Amino acid sequence: GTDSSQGIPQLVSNISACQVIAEAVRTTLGPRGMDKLIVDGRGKATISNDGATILKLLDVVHPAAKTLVDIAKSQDAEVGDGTTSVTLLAAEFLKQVKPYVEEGLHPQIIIRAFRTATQLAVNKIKEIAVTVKKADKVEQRKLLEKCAMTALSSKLISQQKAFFAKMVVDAVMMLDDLLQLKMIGIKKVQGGALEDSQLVAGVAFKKTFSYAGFEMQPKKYHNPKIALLNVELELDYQAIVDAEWNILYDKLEKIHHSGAKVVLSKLPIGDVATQYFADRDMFCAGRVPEEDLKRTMMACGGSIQTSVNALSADVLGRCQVFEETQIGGERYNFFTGCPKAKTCTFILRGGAEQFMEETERSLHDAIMIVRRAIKNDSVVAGGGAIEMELSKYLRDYSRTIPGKQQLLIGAYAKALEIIPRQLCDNAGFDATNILNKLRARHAQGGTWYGVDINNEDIADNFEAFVWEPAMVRINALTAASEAACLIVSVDETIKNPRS
Amino acid sequence: ARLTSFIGAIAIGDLVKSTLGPKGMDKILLSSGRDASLMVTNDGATILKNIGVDNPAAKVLVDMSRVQDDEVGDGTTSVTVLAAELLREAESLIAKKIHPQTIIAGWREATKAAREALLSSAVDHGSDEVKFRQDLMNIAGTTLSSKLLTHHKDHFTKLAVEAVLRLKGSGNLEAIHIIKKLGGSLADSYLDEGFLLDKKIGVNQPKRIENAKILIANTGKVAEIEHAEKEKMKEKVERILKHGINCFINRQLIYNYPEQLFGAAGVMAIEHADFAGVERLALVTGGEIASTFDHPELVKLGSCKLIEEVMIGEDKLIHFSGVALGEACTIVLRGATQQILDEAERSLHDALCVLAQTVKDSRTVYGGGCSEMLMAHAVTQLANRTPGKEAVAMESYAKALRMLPTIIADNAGYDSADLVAQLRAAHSEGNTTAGLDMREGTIGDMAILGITESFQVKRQVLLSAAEAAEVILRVDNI
Amino acid sequence: PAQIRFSNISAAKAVADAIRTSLGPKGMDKMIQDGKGDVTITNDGATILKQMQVLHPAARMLVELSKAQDIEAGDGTTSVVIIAGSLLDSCTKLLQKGIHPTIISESFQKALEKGIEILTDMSRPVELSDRETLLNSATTSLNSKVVSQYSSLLSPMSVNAVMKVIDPATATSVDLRDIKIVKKLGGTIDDCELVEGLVLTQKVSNSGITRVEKAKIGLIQFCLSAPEERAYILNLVKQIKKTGCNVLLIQKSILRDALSDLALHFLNKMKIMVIKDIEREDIEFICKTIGTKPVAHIDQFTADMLGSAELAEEVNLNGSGKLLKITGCASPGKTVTIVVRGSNKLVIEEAERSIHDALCVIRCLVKKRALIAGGGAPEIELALRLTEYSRTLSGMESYCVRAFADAMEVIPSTLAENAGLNPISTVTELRNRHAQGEKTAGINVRKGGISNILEELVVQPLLVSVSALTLATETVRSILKIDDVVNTR
Amino acid sequence: KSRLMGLEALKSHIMAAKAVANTMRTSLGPNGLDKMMVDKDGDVTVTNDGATILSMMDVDHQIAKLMVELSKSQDDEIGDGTTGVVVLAGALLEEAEQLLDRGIHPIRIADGYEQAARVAIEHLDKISDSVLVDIKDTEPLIQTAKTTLGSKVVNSCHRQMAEIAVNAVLTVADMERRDVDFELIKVEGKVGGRLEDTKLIKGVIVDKDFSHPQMPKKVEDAKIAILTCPFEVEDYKALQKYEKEKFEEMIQQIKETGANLAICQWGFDDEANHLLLQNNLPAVRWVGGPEIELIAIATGGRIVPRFSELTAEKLGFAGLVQEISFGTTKDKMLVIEQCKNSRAVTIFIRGGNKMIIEEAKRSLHDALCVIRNLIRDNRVVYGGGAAEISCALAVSQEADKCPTLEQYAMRAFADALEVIPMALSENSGMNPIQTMTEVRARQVKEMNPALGIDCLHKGTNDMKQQHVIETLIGKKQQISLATQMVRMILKIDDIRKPGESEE
Repeated sequence: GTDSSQGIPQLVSNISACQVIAEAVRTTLGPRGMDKLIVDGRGKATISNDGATILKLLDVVHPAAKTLVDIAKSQDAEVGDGTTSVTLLAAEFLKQVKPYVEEGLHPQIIIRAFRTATQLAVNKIKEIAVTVKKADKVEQRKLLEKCAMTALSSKLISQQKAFFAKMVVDAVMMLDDLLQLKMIGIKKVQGGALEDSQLVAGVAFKKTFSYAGFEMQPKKYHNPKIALLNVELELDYQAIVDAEWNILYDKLEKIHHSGAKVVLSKLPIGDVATQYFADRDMFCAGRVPEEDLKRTMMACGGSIQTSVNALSADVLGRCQVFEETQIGGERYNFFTGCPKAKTCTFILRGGAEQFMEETERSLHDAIMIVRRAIKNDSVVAGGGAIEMELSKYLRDYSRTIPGKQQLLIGAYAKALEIIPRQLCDNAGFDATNILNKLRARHAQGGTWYGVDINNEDIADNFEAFVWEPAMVRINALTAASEAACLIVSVDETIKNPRS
Repeated sequence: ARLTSFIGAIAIGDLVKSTLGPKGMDKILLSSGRDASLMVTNDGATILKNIGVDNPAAKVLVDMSRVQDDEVGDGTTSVTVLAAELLREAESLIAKKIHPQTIIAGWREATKAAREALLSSAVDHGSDEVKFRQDLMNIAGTTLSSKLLTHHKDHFTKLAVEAVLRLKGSGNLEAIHIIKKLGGSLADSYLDEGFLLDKKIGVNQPKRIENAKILIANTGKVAEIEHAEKEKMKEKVERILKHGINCFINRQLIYNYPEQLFGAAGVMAIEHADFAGVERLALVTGGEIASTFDHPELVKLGSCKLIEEVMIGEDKLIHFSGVALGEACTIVLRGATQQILDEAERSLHDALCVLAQTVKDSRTVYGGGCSEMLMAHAVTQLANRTPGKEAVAMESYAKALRMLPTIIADNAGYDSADLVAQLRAAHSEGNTTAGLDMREGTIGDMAILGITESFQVKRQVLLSAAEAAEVILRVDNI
Repeated sequence: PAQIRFSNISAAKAVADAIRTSLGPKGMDKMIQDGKGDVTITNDGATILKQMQVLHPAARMLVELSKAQDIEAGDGTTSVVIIAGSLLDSCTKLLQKGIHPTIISESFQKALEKGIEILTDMSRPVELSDRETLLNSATTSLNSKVVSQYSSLLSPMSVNAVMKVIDPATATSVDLRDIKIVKKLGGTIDDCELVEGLVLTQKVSNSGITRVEKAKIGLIQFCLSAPEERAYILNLVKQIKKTGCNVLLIQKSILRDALSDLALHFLNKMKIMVIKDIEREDIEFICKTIGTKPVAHIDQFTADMLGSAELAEEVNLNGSGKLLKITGCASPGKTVTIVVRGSNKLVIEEAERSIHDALCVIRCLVKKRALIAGGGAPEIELALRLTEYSRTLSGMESYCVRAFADAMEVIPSTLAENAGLNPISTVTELRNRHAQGEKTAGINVRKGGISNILEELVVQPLLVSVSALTLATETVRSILKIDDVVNTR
Repeated sequence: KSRLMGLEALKSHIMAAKAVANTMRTSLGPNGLDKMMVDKDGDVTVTNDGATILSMMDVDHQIAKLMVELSKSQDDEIGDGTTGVVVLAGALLEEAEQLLDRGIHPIRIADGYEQAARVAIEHLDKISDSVLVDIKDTEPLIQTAKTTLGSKVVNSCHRQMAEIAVNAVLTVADMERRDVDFELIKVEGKVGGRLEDTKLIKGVIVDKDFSHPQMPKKVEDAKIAILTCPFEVEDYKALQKYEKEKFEEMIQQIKETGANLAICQWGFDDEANHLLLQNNLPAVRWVGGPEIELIAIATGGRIVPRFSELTAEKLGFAGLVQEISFGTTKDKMLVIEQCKNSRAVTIFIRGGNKMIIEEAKRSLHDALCVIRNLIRDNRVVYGGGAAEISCALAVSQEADKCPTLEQYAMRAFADALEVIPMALSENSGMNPIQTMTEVRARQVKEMNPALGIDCLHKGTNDMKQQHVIETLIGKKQQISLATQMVRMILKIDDIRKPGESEE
């Protein structure tokens, strides 16, 4: 029994509410973060390590938690990953500014101090930003392959990650039109070694009963394209059989007349009737995913149909080649060879099943890292080195400024320091030694000494090619400061119910 | 009220169950909270003595174990465990609606067969046949079970084998004698001829005396009759100079004016020893006990020949040698704790009591529980013969005889459900010489390994356990 | 059976882990307000265990372990509790796995003798001719105190007290028994001296002579009694006049007036020593010193009760301390002399206490004439070697000896915990450094770091560790075998 | 109020999950105590295979739901010994909790278990004393199928049953691709019969009715239909004109086409079939749906239910000429065995017990994995816990020359593998500690790695003479898919349960 709706209880309730929603995403920071399991309630088990994938599927009841989770929603729309860092940083801002509020300091003062400290930090990040573009990254691209190597370095996967690094730089370079996660999929293939993987120039889909009809299709074809149909194909009591027989006749004749090589649909085709819909005289497909729907229309270009003898201009129009091959033994769909090719799909040929999780954790950011190292060149180091340099700068800026903001900017300083402290705690090392030995040579030797994720000792992430984008960090700590001062500026929450 | 009698007796038998056999685990005799501090003990005999027993039916089992206690020494735990196991067997037969008197009669005629089947395997040892040594050293060692004194165990068997030439009249247990001090170990005991009290006149009292005729003293206008009583006790010290004695037992307290006047007359007055040693002083040296000593004037004293008092190695190490009946072979160890005081005395009493039973009758049966299995199989074969409900009452009498080598295997840490059953099956054809070895935990030839036990304790266990069973089974109320 | 054995396990583990944080010199002090007004500010766990309100018997056995370790070696008093508690804690997995406690007991005995023989040959032997290693053990023991300035004042004195009488006790080792100790208020600390014979600190003032070469000793304990007993006082002092004694001690055992002026004037007419209320535990060793017989009986006085002496004076030693020094007895001087003189009270208690610690460490260095590198190193060594031994071992013992090994690792980890280091990681790197390097790798608590402690000079004599392991294993064995309690005698 | 989180979450799930393992650890081994299965509806059966136990049980905690989800993703991999994955799950989780007592982070425990598994599988390859020539191994395949049947009296008919198994893996032996597919389903279990009547028929005997209930069944000709043709007084006179029409157009279209034994799946009047019988050709009414592939493979054809596509090379097809009374007291069933070989092959079981039906389908599928693992990768390991003790010794040996805290995972790993010979010895009614450590001492004194736990209560602990044989794929998949899920459970900390209204 505790009632808290007066002003200092209002802000205390608000910051406890941000602390609990921060603890809801605390462990997921970093590449090897701890997984959180939630359900829908009916038995849809979702194990996640992402932040917004957790946060959207999470519940949120509190006012202040709802007015920070909107900033969290805003941060995933940029690149995705990083929503935990901004929320954890703003929560640590609030927890470090905590003892100053109930001791009797004004929220507008600490908001103004947060704003001035943010302007100082966004100044100081710009001077230490280093471009790395013309140091052989697109021509003699191997150093940009080197940061492609930063996903799975010095592991047993690293020998195959040489091929994966070459293919991820190819999966970026051959398609760079401000690439997305949509344009590059990964496809799991059971069986074989992990070195036998591939990156195909087109779509790739396993065929099931309701998926696609029959093999021996025109693979080596000059212009194989797609009918995208939304009507089924499958099969008074004397006046209802002849109409169905006639409909079978005209839907058979549609394949000859329209000239569609593979008809595509969201409707089941019978593989128990395999030769019976090879008696459609051509290939067909049904029950289609939306990535197949885009990447064979926005990239290949198969037209969409409506009626009984629906002919169009792009059911055998310009695509390069068809393929249907036993990739790992199982024959897959390939409407490869796209004339608008923002479509190159990764083919995870390998033995174990849970290595799909390994690749969708480790190469799903490697596409982001490589396409960002092409997209941004003014980059900085990672591993909490950048927050440590800004914390040193603002620790100096605090004590070199008279007035009450000196205690607050230092509160702005130490609140940065949970960014690597949560990292090593997600790694497993002691945070205290890995922070003190960091800060000593950080305040004596140089800047870009950072926290290594592998051996858990202080290394030089600038020389390990761990590049963090300067603009991404700028927007990250800007949003952290904004979500900080929004909750700090909030005192009253007027309810006014129904009844 | 017949069920709670079984419960009270079963609890008493359980409080010696985990101390059964020489792998027994010790219990705690914590007590009244004044100075109760601790007591660890492997001896289950002293466990029940320090039990404040509440149920009066369990008091009957306690005193039956007390009857077993002064008989041979060790054997209280086996009798109590066997009787409580018989009662746990009998209460299962009572719930099957059998009259207790039929169970009592079945106990009786089963115990007769179990008594004679011990006699069927009555093997006699060669110490009383061909004058061997080690065969009786085996029973002298296993009566020293759950103890420590194995170094001078050969000295214990020396006091055994010198008893059959020197300390038996009829297997005399009065010529034995044990004392000890502290500081040292198992390697301090040796042959002594009596108690440990010294010359007391001081630096002037010499060591060797001539002849110790020895008995008990008495003691040592109102003030003038007090001086007259002083004159009478001074008349006594004149009457003792004309004796010619050289030692005397001084059972009542005495200060220096009687004392120096005794010793100047040549009277060594030994101040109030424990009467058990004065028993050896009474005949084994030969000096009796009285209260007054007026009427012994030259003839009615004690009679001995030599008593000497030396001082060796931090003790009052007096070697009372040269007595007229030189049989009081005294053990003087210098043990470790206070526990060895009663332990060495009572364990030599327990050992040399059944060793006196062997110099009466040296038949023995193999220990380790195979004799229990033989009596079990013997009463099981008689159970398969007779009709009536009493054939059931024999079978449970078998079962307690299965539980006695079980518990010995149980407190050994080993499994006991298999090789006790394997021993029961193997005893039916692979005849009586097989048995359970507890030290190595297997089935072996007990006659080859020599783990035997005196017949005069096995018959006393197997008879008195059923005797305790038939008493408390026949009682139903209060 | 198991439900009470587990209770013994839990109670002994609770009484062991209550002092587990106090292990090592960085072990923090305690504060519990249990009892009727107890303030327990002390970093040493022996006096913590001596004030513990202990009700369980198995918990009381671990308190007995502390005094047993104090009597045997004096050092490792908390270690014999912490090792025992860890072994009784590790016995719970062996109990719940299915091993009967007798097998656990005998396997612990096998691991105990294996650990003893592994410890005793991985050491360095020190010799009685070596007096420099005695000063080395003194710098490990007598220093890091307030007698750090009195260490040069006190250590070679007791070293020379053993050099005088290298006494034949427990294989010519140091007993409590060199040449008699005293202690005296007032004066300064450097007024200690290595006496040769009996010294009395109690006050005698005789204007008459008490300074005789052939001085006699009468051990008359018989004080005066009131009435008749006046004539008895007269008769006693007639016997003392027939004696001729001048340095007789006199006790107040019978009554409280010991030499009143009827007896006192007749005993300053022959000028005797008058010292009353001789301290009762030192009385029997004064009897073992002189040779005069402990006889309060005034008529049992004889010519062989003439206690022998060579020089007896009520002499103002160190200027003003009128003490009674005696040499030339039959066996003059029993215990171990450090005359603790000093004006302050802390230099009276602490010099004597540190000399007792020096006594317990020099008797530890010659009962067993070896020495190991302390500070968690031999526990890690035993945990490695017994793990290899249990890997070679067969039967159900193969876990228990392994369970003997891991419970050995609580002494470094607590030493890692009390020193502020992360315990499990430092134990792991200590084990890995020891497995490919040396035995002497340990945790320097005096500087707070994992290093080679034989360079950093925190070593201990071997019999401390061997006695702690043996006593802890014996008590663990007995509490394992304890399986029943019964009240109401 | 209350909110369970943090490391206390990881404590609570493990004692949850190992409790499920504590249910299954008594089912390990062929001497394991096999176990009932009672539905919410009220049905009752007995099963020994742990995969059916975990699948048809309904759990409450989400960690156990994860466990049965992942172990059903192991049934396609092995299907045999999926109990041991759950047992090792509980074992590694208990040892991980023991490491969590000393303060090690569970991520370090997880990848330390991973490094210990990388010791484990490779040492399993080191101790792999397999016989790789097991292709024409018809004589040791008796011993291969012997231990699968060892819990019952099926060994007394293993001269029939194991030889059925070796002929089954002979007939499915695609010598290059080495797989049972969805068509090669090897079961026809006649509920009712005896031990030997489970025997050798590579054909189709389904419970469908006759053409005519007193028809001469001798249809030797492969000219056999299967129809997609349903039934779809001037009403009945027009329908009877459609009926004699359906005769003289469907059957005459058949006379143009060749679809003769017209096994219709739907309504029909048998007097047209009786007039076919006077013309001496059969036609069955109201037959079952999805058996067209099983019938049609009996010379080599495939599914042909069509009017017109069933031609003379894709007929309804028939296996081997034999005429036994299928229904003795039942209706005598279809003789679809006359002509040639069945690749999608299916065997005659007449097991009267649901236990012997359940084992002769799924242990035959487990043969179809491990005798697939006599062709796909012919690598066998001598089981019975010997693989686990040999592996655990080298895991403890590799836990010596490594300098990290991760070492304490590997020593926690190897002892966890010791639960496998313990539960073998516990379910066989012996001392679980002493037997396993005596076998471990016998292995550290004698370097044979085929010394295991005597589960069969035969002569010695040597698994050579008793041939307790698993495959190396079945061992490696087991250990790897126990480690890949112990890491999964250890990586999951906060189950914020939806709809469980967190106040």
